[PDB]
Amino acid sequence: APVLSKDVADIESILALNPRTQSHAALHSTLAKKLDKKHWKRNPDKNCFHCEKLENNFDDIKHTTLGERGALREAMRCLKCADAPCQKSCPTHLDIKSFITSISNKNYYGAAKMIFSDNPLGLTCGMVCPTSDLCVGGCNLYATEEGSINIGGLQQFASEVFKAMNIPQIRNPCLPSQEKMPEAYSAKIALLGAGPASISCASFLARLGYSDITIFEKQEYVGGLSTSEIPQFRLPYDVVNFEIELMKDLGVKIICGKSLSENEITLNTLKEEGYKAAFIGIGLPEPKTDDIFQGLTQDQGFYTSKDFLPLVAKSSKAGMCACHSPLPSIRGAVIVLGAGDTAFDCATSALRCGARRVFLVFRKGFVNIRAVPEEVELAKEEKCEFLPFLSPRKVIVKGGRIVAVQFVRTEQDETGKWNEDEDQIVHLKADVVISAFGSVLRDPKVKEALSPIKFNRWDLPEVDPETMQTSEPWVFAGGDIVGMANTTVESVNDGKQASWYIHKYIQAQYGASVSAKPELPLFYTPVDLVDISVEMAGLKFINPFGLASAAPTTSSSMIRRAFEAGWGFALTKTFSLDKDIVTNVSPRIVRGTTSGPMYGPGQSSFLNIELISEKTAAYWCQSVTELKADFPDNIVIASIMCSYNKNDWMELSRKAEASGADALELNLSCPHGMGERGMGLACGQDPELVRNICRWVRQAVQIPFFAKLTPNVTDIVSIARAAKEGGADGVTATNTVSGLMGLKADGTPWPAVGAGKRTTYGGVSGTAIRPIALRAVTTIARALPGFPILATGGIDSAESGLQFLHSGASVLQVCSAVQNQDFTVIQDYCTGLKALLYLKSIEELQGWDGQSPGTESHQKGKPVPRIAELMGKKLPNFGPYLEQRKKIIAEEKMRLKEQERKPFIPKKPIPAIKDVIGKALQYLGTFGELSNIEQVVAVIDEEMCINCGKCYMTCNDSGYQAIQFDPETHLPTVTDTCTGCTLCLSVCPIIDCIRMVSRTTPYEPKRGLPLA
Amino acid sequence: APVLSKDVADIESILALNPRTQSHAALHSTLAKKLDKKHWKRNPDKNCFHCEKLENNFDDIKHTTLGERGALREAMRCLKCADAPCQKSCPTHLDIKSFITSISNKNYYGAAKMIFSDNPLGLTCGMVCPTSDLCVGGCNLYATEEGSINIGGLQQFASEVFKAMNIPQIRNPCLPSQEKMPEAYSAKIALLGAGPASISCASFLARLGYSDITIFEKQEYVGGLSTSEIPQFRLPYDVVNFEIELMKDLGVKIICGKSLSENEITLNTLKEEGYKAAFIGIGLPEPKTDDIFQGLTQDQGFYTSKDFLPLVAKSSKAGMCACHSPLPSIRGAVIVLGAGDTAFDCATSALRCGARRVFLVFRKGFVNIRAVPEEVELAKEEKCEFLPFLSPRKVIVKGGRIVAVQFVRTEQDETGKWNEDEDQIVHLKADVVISAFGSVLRDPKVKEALSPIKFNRWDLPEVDPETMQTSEPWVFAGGDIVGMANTTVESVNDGKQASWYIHKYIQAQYGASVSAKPELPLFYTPVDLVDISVEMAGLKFINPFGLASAAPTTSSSMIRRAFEAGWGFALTKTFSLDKDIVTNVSPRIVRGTTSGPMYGPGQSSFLNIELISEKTAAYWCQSVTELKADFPDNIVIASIMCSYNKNDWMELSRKAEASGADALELNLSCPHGMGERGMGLACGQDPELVRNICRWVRQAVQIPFFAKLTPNVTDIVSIARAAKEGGADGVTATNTVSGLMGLKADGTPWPAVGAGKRTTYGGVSGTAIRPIALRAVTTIARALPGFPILATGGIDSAESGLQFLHSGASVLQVCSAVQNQDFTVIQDYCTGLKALLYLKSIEELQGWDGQSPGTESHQKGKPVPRIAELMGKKLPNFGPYLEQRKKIIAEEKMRLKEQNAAFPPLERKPFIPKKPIPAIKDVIGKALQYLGTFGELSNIEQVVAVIDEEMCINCGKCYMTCNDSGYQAIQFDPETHLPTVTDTCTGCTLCLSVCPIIDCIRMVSRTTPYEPKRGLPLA
Ligand code: SF4
Repeated sequence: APVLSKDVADIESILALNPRTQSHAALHSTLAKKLDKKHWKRNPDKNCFHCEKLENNFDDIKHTTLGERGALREAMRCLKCADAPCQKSCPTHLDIKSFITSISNKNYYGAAKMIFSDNPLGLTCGMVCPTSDLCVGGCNLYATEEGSINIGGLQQFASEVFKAMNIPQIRNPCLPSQEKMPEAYSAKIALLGAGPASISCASFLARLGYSDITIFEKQEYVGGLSTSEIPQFRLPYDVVNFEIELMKDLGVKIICGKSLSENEITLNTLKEEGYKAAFIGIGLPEPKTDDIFQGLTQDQGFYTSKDFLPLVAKSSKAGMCACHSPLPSIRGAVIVLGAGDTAFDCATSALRCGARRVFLVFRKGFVNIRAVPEEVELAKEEKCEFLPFLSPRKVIVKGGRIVAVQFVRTEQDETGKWNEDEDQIVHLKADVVISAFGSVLRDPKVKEALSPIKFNRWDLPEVDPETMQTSEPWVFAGGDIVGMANTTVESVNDGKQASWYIHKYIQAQYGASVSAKPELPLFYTPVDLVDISVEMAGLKFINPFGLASAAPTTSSSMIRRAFEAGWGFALTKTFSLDKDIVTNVSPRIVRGTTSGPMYGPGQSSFLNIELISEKTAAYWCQSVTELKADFPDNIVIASIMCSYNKNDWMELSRKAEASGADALELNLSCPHGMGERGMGLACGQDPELVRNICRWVRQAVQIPFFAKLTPNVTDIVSIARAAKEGGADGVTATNTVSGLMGLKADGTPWPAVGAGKRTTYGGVSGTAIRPIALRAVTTIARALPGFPILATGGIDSAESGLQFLHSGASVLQVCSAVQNQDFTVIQDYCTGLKALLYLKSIEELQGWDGQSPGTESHQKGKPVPRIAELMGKKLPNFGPYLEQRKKIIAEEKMRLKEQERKPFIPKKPIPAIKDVIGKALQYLGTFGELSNIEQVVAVIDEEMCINCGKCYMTCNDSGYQAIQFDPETHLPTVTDTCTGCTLCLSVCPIIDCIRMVSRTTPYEPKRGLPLA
Repeated sequence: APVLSKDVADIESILALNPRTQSHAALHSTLAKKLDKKHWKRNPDKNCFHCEKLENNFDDIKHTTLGERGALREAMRCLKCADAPCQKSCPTHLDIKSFITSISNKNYYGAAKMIFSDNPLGLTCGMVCPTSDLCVGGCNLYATEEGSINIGGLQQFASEVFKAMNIPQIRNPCLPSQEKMPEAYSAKIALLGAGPASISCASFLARLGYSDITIFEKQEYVGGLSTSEIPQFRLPYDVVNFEIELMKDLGVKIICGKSLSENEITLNTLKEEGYKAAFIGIGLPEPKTDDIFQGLTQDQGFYTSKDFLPLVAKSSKAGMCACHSPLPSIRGAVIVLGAGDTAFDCATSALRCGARRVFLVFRKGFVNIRAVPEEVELAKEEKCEFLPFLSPRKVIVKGGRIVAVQFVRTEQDETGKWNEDEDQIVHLKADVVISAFGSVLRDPKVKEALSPIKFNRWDLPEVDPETMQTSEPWVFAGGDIVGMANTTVESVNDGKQASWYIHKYIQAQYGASVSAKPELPLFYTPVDLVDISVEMAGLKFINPFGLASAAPTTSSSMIRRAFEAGWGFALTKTFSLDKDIVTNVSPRIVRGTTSGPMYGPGQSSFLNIELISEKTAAYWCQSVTELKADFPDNIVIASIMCSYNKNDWMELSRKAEASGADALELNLSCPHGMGERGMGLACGQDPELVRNICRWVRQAVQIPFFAKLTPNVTDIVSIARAAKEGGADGVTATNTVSGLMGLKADGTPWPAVGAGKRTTYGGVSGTAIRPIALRAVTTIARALPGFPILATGGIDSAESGLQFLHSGASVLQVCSAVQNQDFTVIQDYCTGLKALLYLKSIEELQGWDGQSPGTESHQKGKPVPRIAELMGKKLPNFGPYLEQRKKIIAEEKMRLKEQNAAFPPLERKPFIPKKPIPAIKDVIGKALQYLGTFGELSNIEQVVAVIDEEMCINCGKCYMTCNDSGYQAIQFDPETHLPTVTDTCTGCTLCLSVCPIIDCIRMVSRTTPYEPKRGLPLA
């Protein structure tokens, strides 16, 4: 027989690139290396002076954009800090900790809800906020080598997913009905300008219940600068439209073609028409001009940022204007005057118009550029040239068009004063000139319409910085027009701030007062109306999430705070009779080593050698009475433990019952410590003992009680059944897994107690034991149908919680997830579960896995271009191949240059918790019930691949050597020797890059040698 | 009574900053926000035009420097790619995949060994390589939002730890003894210039066995440009000294004060003195000059990069020159001409000398700067000004001092040609001028000493690009002198490339030939001599690592490659008699969800519903015969399974024994599939059945055999004991844990088989089950002392392997770690175990935890300054506090400058084992002494948490865990965000467990009387 233990020529060939440790140092001349380097190049070449062509290319260029894979990693990395400095550094005070936590838990709805609650333009800001100067600038992770969290990108991702869900906004469900609202709320309100500031202000007013809000916009388009000037390649117009419609869901009206101006709309005309309040958010409508450009027109090649950017926007933003205008024909050398952030958008936009070269010329130095670094970077990588210390003086015109610009050198002296030497003239060539000197409010017709409000020295309407109120009580202003805000988020905040005092003003005009403490409503949608209550063993839970008997329930004061946060129920730490009082050792709770040396947020497990509660039964019983008195709707379950003694169990259970506990939990599963005292596992591993203890309790009390089972047994069903036979109303599955978390290199354990550095087997908790808990819950559910199960073991999100519900559990206990964070996670779990149930009724989102959209082919989270000349060309994203892709993409843009949002409606009833419990059991069975004829094979999407070769290595040393890994393109190809083991898909770093599909060829197992 | 379920005022107060979900939108005016922002500011202010004072500040400014915490995260993130593009993009071809894998496995020694094997200046390069234009430029992770891997920083970290280990280099232990080396190896070899190129060349020649190698260096210092010009704030001189000493460990000699010149050393004098070969690595010793600077001196304020940088270096690098060197007094405006990478080091160095302002003036545009971006950024963040399109023409001097420089405008025409308008003159003020136009070789006395080698039109010695050989057969050249290399790493490669052909040349001169395939030796140290063999049940294992019976052993051809890679032993996939032939389903192996939505490298677990081998017993038995025939020293264990039938077990075991297997493994633990056919989990949970099966096998065969136990039982010791009573020679602990990995939101499972999307309980493997496996191994070891244990369950490194050895196991089976990577991990496991055993004999490194140094107070991996005026000042690293810290640090630098206290020497000495290196047999079971009952633990030796404020990153996680999961014992300052553990601490240890900074929080003995809180008094 051939040499069986040896690879034939063909396999040896397929394994050519499989890693093998070298026995000697490598030998490759410096010349050979220089010639080989360019083939694998991924990033920009520092020696390349050009860059691809960007004409008519408006694809997203943001470095912060994230796909799901990337967002999940970055969200998990976030420390989710207390009193977070990032939130303090956010103009709209977004609870960054909460929304990022929701993202890491895959609860995109909850994340978006939190974002929009404080920022009505959440998506826009996620995309355009100059974070390095705001939230990200204060991020604690800046103190790590990996750096600060990409907050903007994460905000953008959650908001994008929400937008894709097509869920509308609704008024707070707690507000009185429309007709029951006081008369004051029907007061006519007017807002001028449809920009971030007015959109924000009108949104909050609408949240408060005002039913007659109207925004008067001068232009035919809405959104202000977010629409008219911010480039499409930074902020898609589609985003603006999304946020505008969300506002309209609250009844806000918008009327375009209406301007604030003398003989148009004025404060007087509004007052005479009955309007009770007005908000001014018209921004700075005019370009800051300069003498030297007088008479210059566009025909000659001159523009101000106010002239240029809107032209590019109208041409590149579909939906902005009814008319499809041409892209400004910019050819030759372009000069952008100024170093502000607007100048850089002019420079980058110029390139899209066909500019051959773009020069940014400013009167100060490089160090004086005050534009956000991230913005400056975009212009720099697109090869814009920078010319410092030059002040414009003349725009030389010859032939009816600009041919150059004359400058004069500038310089700083000692005192730090700037001088411009008039003798040193500079001649710069240029076919087009764009001034980006800023914007202002000059139009006398407009200023006049604001009479008689007071203006300050800046020639801008004066307002109280806290109330946003002008000299005229009923008139407020905010945004660019006030001159303080420098960003979209600050403008949104101005409108937000104003909304509260406009509310206060209006209510007072009707003789009504408002709360002393500001109460702007949060953001709501129909998802928030979803009922997640559940009944079990005769008990009613407002939600299925509760605190397990553990460290988070060390004290009853903590349970009170958990209930105040919103937890449906809670277990007391396990307590006992005075004679069984315990004393803990220290250290006793350590982090898991189950997922490597990863510290901080999201520990994959914990190990503890803690005993039951150190507090007395008297303390616990009095505490339960207090808790039930103050929180009658929150379920309190008393966890108790006794040795194998009938009188003790009856005494303690009755004492607990008399205190008012809704139910009891019998701790028959402590994996350490209590066992030596004749309790815990010893009693919980023997069906007979479990049965008798339950009988003793059943006979002692009338309230329901549940037996908490240990997973450390051969057959957990036998003890679950014993509990049922004994009279238990259900079982809690499960307690911690017995284990040893590890040793230091010197052999000592952790935890290590005392000078002797001793330890004992502890209990493992967390996500690392979830597979064990899920198996336990499902086996019990299948064996004892209908028998109440309280799940516990690795529940850290609505998503994982739903898994246990589907597995047969009715309620969900949590410990480790709280130890990893805090009690506020309940907000995430509830909004998350509501969203998951809501989405099950949306027919158009059935291709989604929970809150996750179906993964689309992408690279760096950005969708891959669907150009015919690119598909199936084996062009990886590196080296000469990358160069070809760019050439094809640019070509496509030139070719293209040559050529309604509706909410989804539930088409079926939203399921209730009772409708989903146990629905997964139908898929579970024996191995024999699985089909061995319906085989699958792996198929790789070459467009999503990042060429790492992990699929290849896993199949080579852990599989069937079925993958070909190209030595030039580093692209893998699954051949037909694939057996569908699925390991390659399991190790792939790109989510859904590899998928398992039905095998079309006949499957035949490899026997190595024929059978007889 | 008081309301027990309520927090008293004091606690409510301590909980002030504890997170609580808001019921309404927040309200904070834009003005209020603007005023609050600066208090929490971490990064540079885009509105601030001046960077803190840097006079005499030579602290590390590299953004790529990593501490252990950061290195482990970045190493774990690396994809560890096949045929890695980063390696292809590295001039020395470092096996980046391997060394980063070693780092993620905490095997810093193995990482360093791999690095130095291909690059003798591994640490230097890690710190200075312009990676964006090299290795990192080709990193696949560039295609992800998080970006490319910080390869240089990881290389630097591993190399730094190795440096701290103070382990010397030794010649390959396989080379013949010195006296038995052929005469050819005693040939006198000479190298000119002690720079990267010569150091590399001499190192490899020494590795090959040459015993008479001498480097002649012109200056009194060694290291070349790494020493004389690269700033101390980018490359500490002691890094250079470290690498020089490693080279000297191989006998290489260095003689300073000897120059290659017409007056001293020439090719002719060397030839007449008997030298058989020479390597020229003198670089480009002279500055590129320009007529307009004729006559200008330092006194007036003029310097070339060649004049300036060496002065700053001699003054800031302790150990470079023994004499005292005054820091160049540079005050006023400084002009650096040029935009090359040297210009930027001149600019940043000028600031350290006292420059008030530094301007970089270049004749082309910003887009034309060809210096690596990372270098440009350093100058930019330190506020250096940039002036483009300006070409120097005249230097104005008054009072014997420079006062200005005259330039002329430049620009490109439509043809791409550069022009300089002579009419547009520019007057720029300046007190100091530094030209950084490059370097060259012009000295006729030096060029003459190279006669008669041929020079090319670049006026540089001509060499064959592949052999590095000049027109004179015995003379080779490399590095800057050749004009191709632009980096330290390329210069190192030039010397590396030349060493092989110099070797070939010399051998040929003695009538000997060399292998057709280049065989430059790897890097070796005494650690490599450590014996990691072990004996168990009469079997001899060359190393304790082996492949578990699993996917990695699906085919015997895979086992062959694993043995070729170096694995000590391997198990065949479990096989059975023909009548019990199985057929797998698909999908059947999925990634674990045990550590969240983290994909790619290092999955924390896998779940499988795979059955035993689909290949026949005939295939397996023939395969074992073949494997044992070709690898007699590698242990092969045949895994077999039968239903509860005596004849079957005896038939199969005998068939396996006859094939030549060293031993057998009885699979009595498959947690799924086989149970239905009456095997695996069925028979392995009952002590009686286990005992009988072992008895049947014991009487059927004579070779040793082990029972593979399942962890899915109440008492694993009962099964293990049953196996021992049945005659088993040992047990394998353990097989996979029974579980369900999860469901999709629609309720369907994964894996899901068929259109019905069905599944069944599978087996969990990987690090997620290690706690269960460790417990199993320790409990069996304590109950049955001396009984052989083969460990399996989450072993993915030498470190984790050592934990199982310490727990009682003799050998280590691996599966998931290979599924997560490949067979080469064996190299990491072996070097790692050798290092861990070696370190146990080094007395001066007892404060280390294995290969991990004790954690020093740091921020971003950089040691915190020990200035008195900073300690205990509650100055966090943000906002106005950060401003204060910088002010204090700058003052300290000025204070240290006034001292002119000639820097202390530098004597590097190797640590010597002061006790025998333990063998595997000496560590087995050594951890059992610390294990016991809960009652054996002391409840009087309590501890409390103590936080090092200097390492804290102010996240408040310790605060939040103690609040909602602890005892509300931590105060979190609302202004500094600094936590303080109070006396109410109970030492639960949760805060330390969730802290993101390794060792920021430590548990220390409680000094106050500990008293449990009862809530209510006892009666
Ligand atoms: S050891 Fe425990 S009681 Fe002490 S400050 Fe840390 S979480 Fe709180």
